[PDB]
Amino acid sequence: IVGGRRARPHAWPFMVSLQLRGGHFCGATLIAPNFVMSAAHCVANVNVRAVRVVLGAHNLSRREPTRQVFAVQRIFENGYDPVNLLNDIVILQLNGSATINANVQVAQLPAQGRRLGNGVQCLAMGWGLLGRNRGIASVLQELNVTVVTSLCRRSNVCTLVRGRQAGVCFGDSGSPLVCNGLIHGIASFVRGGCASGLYPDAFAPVAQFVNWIDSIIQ
Ligand SMILES: COC(=O)C1=C(C)N(c2cccc(C(F)(F)F)c2)c2n[nH]c(=O)n2[C@@H]1c1ccc(C#N)cc1CC[N+](C)(C)C
Ligand SMILES: *[C@@H]1O[C@H](CO[C@@H]2O[C@@H](C)[C@@H](O)[C@@H](O)[C@@H]2O)[C@@H](O)[C@H](O)[C@H]1NC(C)=O
Ligand SMILES: *[C@@H]1O[C@H](CO)[C@@H](O)[C@H](O)[C@H]1NC(C)=O
Repeated sequence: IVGGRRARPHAWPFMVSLQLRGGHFCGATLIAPNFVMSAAHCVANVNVRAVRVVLGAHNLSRREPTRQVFAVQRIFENGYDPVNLLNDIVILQLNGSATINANVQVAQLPAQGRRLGNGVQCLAMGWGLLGRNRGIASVLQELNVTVVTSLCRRSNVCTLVRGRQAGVCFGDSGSPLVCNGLIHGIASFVRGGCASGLYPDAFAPVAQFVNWIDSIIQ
């Protein structure tokens, strides 16, 4: 996240860090005790047997006793199309069930088909690149963004910060976009580099996939 701020510790207890040997590579969202959802582009070229699903985290540089770590048992996809950048969603079934508590909670999802209007205020978040060549964040970042339909396809939810350069970046892939208390997006792609101040950030539109999500988480 470029131009955001540190989240309050454990403000977003559905927020997940996907990790490989020495560290974070993508975000995800806890959507049931034994399932997370992320971006398909996060895992397309990675050995899922090596992925660690880290719940309850805040500062990735510290040992945090709040964390719970799972492996991935199974992946469910929904027509990921990397050429057209469509259907950028994956569900990862965990090898066990999270212990739900103050620091680890299941996200709330929208109803199937619910679109967001121009001007909806959301929060993006993640442990991705901070901009100004600062690398991956240690402390979870959040960012106020606004939904836009301009320079966006109907197959995405897009967002833009106005009046300054700010937005999601590498390593924010797969992270939730929270709008009116519900997870409406999964970070998918940027144009113009991160935080261009021109192109909106694009998210997989969670509302388009809710019946599919529900069918899996049961
Ligand atoms: C494997 O791909 C990737 O890791 C791509 C990534 C990481 N990012 C990207 C960059 C900054 C922030 C974010 C974030 F928004 F998710 F946080 C994502 C990206 N931006 N643009 C782009 O093409 N990509 C990548 C990409 C992202 C999403 C989809 C989908 N659907 C497909 C591709 C590949 C597209 N082709 C290059 C094959 C045309
Ligand atoms: C910045 O964002 C703050 C948090 O946003 C609200 O809560 C999150 C979880 C989402 O549900 C989001 O849709 C909500 O708007 C707001 O408290 C604050 O007012 C925002 N400030 C501005 C100027 O956008
Ligand atoms: C799931 O995987 C984690 C991480 O490897 C491990 O610590 C845990 O024991 C596993 N749980 C079950 C129920 O197999």
